[PDB]
Amino acid sequence: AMDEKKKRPKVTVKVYFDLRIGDEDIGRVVIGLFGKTVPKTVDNFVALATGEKGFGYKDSKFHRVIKDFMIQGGDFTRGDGTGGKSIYGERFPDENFKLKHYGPGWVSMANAGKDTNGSQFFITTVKTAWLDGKHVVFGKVLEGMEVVRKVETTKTDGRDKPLKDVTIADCGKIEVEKPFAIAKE
Ligand SMILES: [Zn+2]
Ligand SMILES: [Zn+2]
Repeated sequence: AMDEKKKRPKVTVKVYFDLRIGDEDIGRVVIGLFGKTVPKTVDNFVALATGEKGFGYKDSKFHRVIKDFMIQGGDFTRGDGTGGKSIYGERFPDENFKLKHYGPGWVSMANAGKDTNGSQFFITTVKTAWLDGKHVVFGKVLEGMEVVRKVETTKTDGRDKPLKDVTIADCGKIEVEKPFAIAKE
């Protein structure tokens, strides 16, 4: 079907992450970001990817990995899940819950309850509907889902911490010439 009448979010900007497991380069993940739907949340993530406020994601780790669920990172202050901050302060409100965790590859803010978004985020590896309405969804992996799956399946300990550090070796912003809609899947 052409799906003329299905409602869809638009990718307005992209971020790339070049990832490593231990000292091995494993490839690039490119995330499309929904800047018309959740501008405040996207602007935070993009600024943290560029490092332009003097802090950000470069060389931070994915400190919590759960196979058949998600990979979580973004704690660039403590690297353990206790830290991170947004460009608006330590915490900012949930912007909206317009988007859901529709399937593998959706990118969403980690939190410790209502209105506690900072810098930590996760990339789902399955549909995670139980987080809908609780975590703010703001992007989707468009390239490099296979690289996400390498992280997803890395050996972890009983606290879900990778045995070898999984790091964002490089990251930044990629401009999108013309915003484009994607399926809610
Ligand atoms: Zn080596
Ligand atoms: Zn939660």
